[PDB]
Amino acid sequence: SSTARCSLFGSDFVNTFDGSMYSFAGYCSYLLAGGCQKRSFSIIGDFQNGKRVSLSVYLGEFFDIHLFVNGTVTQGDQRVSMPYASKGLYLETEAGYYKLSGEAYGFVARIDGSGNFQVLLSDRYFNKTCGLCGNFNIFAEDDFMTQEGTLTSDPYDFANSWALSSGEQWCERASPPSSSCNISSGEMQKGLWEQCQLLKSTSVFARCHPLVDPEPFVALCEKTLCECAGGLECACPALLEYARTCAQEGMVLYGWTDHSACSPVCPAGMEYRQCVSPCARTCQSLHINEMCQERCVDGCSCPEGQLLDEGLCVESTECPCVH
Amino acid sequence: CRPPMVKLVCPADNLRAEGLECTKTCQNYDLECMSMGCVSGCLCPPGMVRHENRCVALERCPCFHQGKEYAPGETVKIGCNTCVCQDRKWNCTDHVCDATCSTIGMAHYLTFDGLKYLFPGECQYVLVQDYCGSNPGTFRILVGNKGCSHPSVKCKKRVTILVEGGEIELFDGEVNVKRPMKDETHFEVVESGRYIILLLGKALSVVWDRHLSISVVLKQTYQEKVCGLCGNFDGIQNNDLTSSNLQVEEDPVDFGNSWKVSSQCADTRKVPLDSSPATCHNNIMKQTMVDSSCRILTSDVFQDCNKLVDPEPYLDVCIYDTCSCESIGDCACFCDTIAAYAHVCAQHGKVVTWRTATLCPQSCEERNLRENGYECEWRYNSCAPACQVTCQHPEPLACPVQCVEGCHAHCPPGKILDELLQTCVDPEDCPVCEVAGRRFASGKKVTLNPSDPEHCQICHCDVVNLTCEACQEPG
Amino acid sequence: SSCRILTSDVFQDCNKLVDPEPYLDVCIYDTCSCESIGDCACFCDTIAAYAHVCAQHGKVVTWRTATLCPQSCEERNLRENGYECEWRYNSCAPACQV
Amino acid sequence: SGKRYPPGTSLSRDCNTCICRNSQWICSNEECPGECLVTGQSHFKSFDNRYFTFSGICQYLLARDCQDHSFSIVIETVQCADDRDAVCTRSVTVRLPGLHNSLVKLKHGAGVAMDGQDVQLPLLKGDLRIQHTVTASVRLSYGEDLQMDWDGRGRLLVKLSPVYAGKTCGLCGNYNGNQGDDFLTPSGLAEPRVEDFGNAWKLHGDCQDLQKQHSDPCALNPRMTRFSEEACAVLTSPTFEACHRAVSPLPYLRNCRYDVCSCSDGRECLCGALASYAAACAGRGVRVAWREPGRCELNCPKGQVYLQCGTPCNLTCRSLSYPDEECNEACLEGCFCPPGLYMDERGDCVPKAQCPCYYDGEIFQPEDIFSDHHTMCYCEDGFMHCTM
Ligand SMILES: *[C@@H]1O[C@H](CO)[C@@H](O)[C@H](O)[C@H]1NC(C)=O
Ligand SMILES: *[C@@H]1O[C@H](CO)[C@@H](O)[C@H](O)[C@H]1NC(C)=O
Ligand SMILES: *[C@@H]1O[C@H](CO)[C@@H](O)[C@H](O)[C@H]1NC(C)=O
Ligand SMILES: *[C@@H]1O[C@H](CO)[C@@H](O)[C@H](O)[C@H]1NC(C)=O
Ligand SMILES: *[C@@H]1O[C@H](CO)[C@@H](O)[C@H](O)[C@H]1NC(C)=O
Ligand SMILES: *[C@@H]1O[C@H](CO)[C@@H](O)[C@H](O)[C@H]1NC(C)=O
Ligand SMILES: [Ca+2]
Ligand SMILES: [Ca+2]
Ligand SMILES: [Ca+2]
Repeated sequence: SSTARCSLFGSDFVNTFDGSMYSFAGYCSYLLAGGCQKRSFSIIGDFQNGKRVSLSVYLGEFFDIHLFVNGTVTQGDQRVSMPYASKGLYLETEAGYYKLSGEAYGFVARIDGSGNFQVLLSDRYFNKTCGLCGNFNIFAEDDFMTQEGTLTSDPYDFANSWALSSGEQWCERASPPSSSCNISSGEMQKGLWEQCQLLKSTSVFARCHPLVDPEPFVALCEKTLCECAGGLECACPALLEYARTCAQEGMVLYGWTDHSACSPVCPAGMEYRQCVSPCARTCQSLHINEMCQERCVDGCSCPEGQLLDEGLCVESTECPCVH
Repeated sequence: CRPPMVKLVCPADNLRAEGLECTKTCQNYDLECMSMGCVSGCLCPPGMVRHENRCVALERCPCFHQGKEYAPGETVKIGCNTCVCQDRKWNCTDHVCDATCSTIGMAHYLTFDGLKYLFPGECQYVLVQDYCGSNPGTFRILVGNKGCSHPSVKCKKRVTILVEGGEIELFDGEVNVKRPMKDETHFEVVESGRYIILLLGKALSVVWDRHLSISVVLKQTYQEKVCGLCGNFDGIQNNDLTSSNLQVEEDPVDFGNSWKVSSQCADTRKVPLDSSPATCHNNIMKQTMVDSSCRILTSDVFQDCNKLVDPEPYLDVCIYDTCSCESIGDCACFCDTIAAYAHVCAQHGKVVTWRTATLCPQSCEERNLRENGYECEWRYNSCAPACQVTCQHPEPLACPVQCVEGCHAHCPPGKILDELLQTCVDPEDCPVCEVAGRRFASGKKVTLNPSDPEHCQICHCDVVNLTCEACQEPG
Repeated sequence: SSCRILTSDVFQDCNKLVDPEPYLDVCIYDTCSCESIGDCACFCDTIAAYAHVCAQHGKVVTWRTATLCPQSCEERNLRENGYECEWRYNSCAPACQV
Repeated sequence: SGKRYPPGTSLSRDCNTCICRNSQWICSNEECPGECLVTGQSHFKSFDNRYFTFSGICQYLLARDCQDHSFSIVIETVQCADDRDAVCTRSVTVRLPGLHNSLVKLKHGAGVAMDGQDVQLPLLKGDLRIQHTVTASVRLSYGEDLQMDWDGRGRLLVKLSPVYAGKTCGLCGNYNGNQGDDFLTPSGLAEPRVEDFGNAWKLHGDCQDLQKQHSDPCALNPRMTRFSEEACAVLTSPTFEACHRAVSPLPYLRNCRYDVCSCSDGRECLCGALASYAAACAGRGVRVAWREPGRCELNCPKGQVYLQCGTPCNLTCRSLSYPDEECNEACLEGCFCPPGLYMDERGDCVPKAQCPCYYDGEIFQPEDIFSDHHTMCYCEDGFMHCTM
């Protein structure tokens, strides 16, 4: 393994380093990962109202980056362009997805097109980090070590413990939102319950069951098939997180988006591949092979030809020059 | 509940039902406790107390210090004072120990009684003197800095000391006499390691690292008879800022300007108080790189000493100096602040080896290469004795410093060092003297017995000569 | 003035064969930006580079003293229980030996 | 302090005088009253003016009389935020062996209890008086050698007079004039570490022993390094220029940066730390105006108003019913209303014609004619004009 994975997917949902799911409609900034004895870094997640806005990384007390979902990035208050490489951190874009690599410090953070956050973290932090993504032992029953040092059962008085205020933010406690699904239901639920069920039935998902259970994944989707409207794409966030999990555990799974009827969003020209290499030969790259022997990565990339040139796809014949 | 203790219940007789709540153990036996009632638990008998889950049958339970257990009769050494626990409390001596000034870095001073303060100056200042109030007085030690309001590769210190009509001063890594003093017997110099140790009497001494650190050492003899930037040596720490005009100041920068020697030089300015001195001000990264390098004071090799000596004072100096100091080729405004703490650690018995090849190297190979053949006797030491025997000073001396850093010579026994020749040599080749048989120094150029003219049998010795001059009759 | 050591008395033999002005531009650039605290290395490595070039043109140079870039070598003799004393710092010694 | 003074002047260091003669000051050396201070999260000042921070969670002994046993003060600490470095004082208990061996408990809401029973103030028992204060605080006063202040939100003070010099022991120290022996533990021996010192004065064994006293809680919340550094730079600014000369700022600057980075609401930790310094300056004599709409101007109620320096002598409606009592107070800060208006039971400051009388414990109304077979009385204007 050698690494871990936390994920903050869908609306309000979280997946810890050890396989614990829980919703959290936060209203302010919260700690995701970082040492609990000595912090060389701290990954932080800012919300506006329930919905998420930014991922932040502070290095002790001297340096700060704030990548948003809208695309903007800022070192402190000054907005900066992208890419960016300062202080051992490479803020780049891999496979259409923004990346913040800190391999010196031992982490990789990326946000996708739908806004879902993700944090990969080294084994040099096993039982050595605690936060909203919990600790990194193997056990999932103890992912709620509060900041006071105590266990918990409510996900909120746990996650409210990790709130990190600022001079400008000054944030309050968060509560479970009202459930308007017990009243709003009927023929929708009977038909919409199906999309959560295929995680079990369909052959493509029917072989990660020894790797990970869909039981907590079907549980979290069914409570979100009730508020939305006009489609069946409300179940696919849970479905995508299941794929990304099984891949990290060492079983990549192909072609599950052909019939699922939920394409993950990506910009013009590129479509969602699964297992593309991060070092896609672009138009102004050196033909330097057998060096990018990194793990295969999920994401979107250009067609078979149609190389990349400044955030679009263009045929190789129209490759420009630079001076 | 278990046999070794007896159960308790709340009596309705009295509100004072002190039980399981006020559970008397060792460290809270003498102390006072609240109680709103009992917990109706099972508590030890009246004749014993809890300890580490064991209801230790006697009131002989340990006598803690530094979070460590001491059975009765065990002893500890704090300073020059042994101390022992008789019943349940430590029982220390009352021998007052020897005190020590210090110039930790460029602009900081540690008093005798123990008080770090910030005073950057560029004039000449009184560091310590006995000419204070109603005392007749014997000595007057001064310190003169130049270009040292801002710690940097500037700030060379000059030190003049006035004792017995003498004037021996020092700068540029050397000692220079300007007026020899009368009682030359007490004068004594010891050039051992990185240091010039310098003895001046039964109760006075100076220790200088040839660059910045001034550590004058005094004894019980004075005991509220001195004053200056180092204070008065009375045990009280709150009165070390009593100025020349006989009042205490709240601000150290107004204290030191009271002790300048020339009234017409500049008063150093009140700096506005900031944690980020000069160059750490706007650059928060260089304020973090300096800390993490200065957090070596709280490191694995110092953990033994961090228990005896607080590193937080010496950490404040490590940040102040090398923020202001721009180090290019001589990383010395950092390595000298850490050698100071290690010197203090060694005086409390904790020898320390903190110095490697990529951090403050301190080579010593030059004192072996000047010889045509590389004889290889000089070696750097963590902390070696400063008081040893040589061709010059063969006798044992008053040793105010147990050990010191630096390049120490070593060759097998039966061979004695000289400083004129970098190498060592057998004893008989030293220019040592023994006139009429008795053991004394290496023919010290001293007039022995001016006291009794009739018994005046004067005998000097230049290098080896078995000589005796005649005493000029007063008649 | 610290980087004017490149134009100093011990380098005069090499200043005739190799211009020091390039290596002086690097000595100013590096240790201006570099904040040196405990490891004076962003200065001592720029001067060891010029001395290495000087030695390749036959001009061996001894510029290194105890208060300027010391470079001790006593650790490779102390790890032995007895201080056998065979390792010594050398201005410029053969890299190709047996 | 870098200021010229002519010969024959007479300065005062708030306890002692100093007269200039022949360029030297002749100074008196009488002993001075002590002040041990608890404030902030876990920031302490000894009687002999040693400053330290000890974040322990237990019931600690703060001050005791240690040759006789005229009193003992015990302090109860708790973790006061999500951060582990935030440890505030919740309550303080007091023991008077001279009076029934009574046990007073000052509570977190500025309340007070004596042996369990909550009490309506004032409480003029024989020796001890407990009354409220201009700031909704509480002041205990046993005799004339012991004062205290509020442990509502955790700012206990204690005034001890010179008759207790060198005969007290606890976290506050010996009160002997020396700062160096203030880490003196109950075994008659001084410890160099603050962690080991405080863990020796705990009263309970179930409690934990603090292994580590930190100094930079901004490392665990790195989002507050900018606010903490910029918000208490006002303390080293020229807004407080008049008492940098009277009391050193740099510890109060060190306590602010620990509190704002550690506590839940740094609105009040910021404006409780700056008020800690202002109260120290005022204790010397320097009154300061550091309040602003931004820097925490408190909102006095409808009738009342902020007042930098007042007098608690003629304000309350109880003072008119008790004129022959004296007001040996100082010029205090707080919330008053203009002088013609006097406070009431329900905190409404009204004229002296609607001022009740607080005679014989009871309270009467502005024109209650009471009478008996051996006296007659009438409450006219706050004073009850009794006769026989
Ligand atoms: C959304 O993107 C815009 C683009 O400039 C940026 O100004 C903004 O701050 C982003 N949203 C939030 C909540 O910051
Ligand atoms: C995790 O660290 C804690 C704190 O030291 C320790 O008590 C515990 O045993 C560790 N757990 C594992 C799985 O190593
Ligand atoms: C301590 O030692 C002294 C030594 O004279 C002795 O007289 C005394 O009784 C002992 N007890 C204490 C704790 O004073
Ligand atoms: C340093 O000196 C001590 C005491 O003489 C000795 O035991 C130790 O081996 C020496 N080490 C070095 C580095 O010379
Ligand atoms: C020893 O002293 C005598 C004086 O009697 C003198 O003549 C002789 O030169 C001296 N010897 C040396 C070696 O100085
Ligand atoms: C190493 O230095 C010495 C002295 O400069 C020199 O004699 C020797 O030739 C150098 N190295 C070798 C072995 O060539
Ligand atoms: Ca876990
Ligand atoms: Ca003193
Ligand atoms: Ca004391």
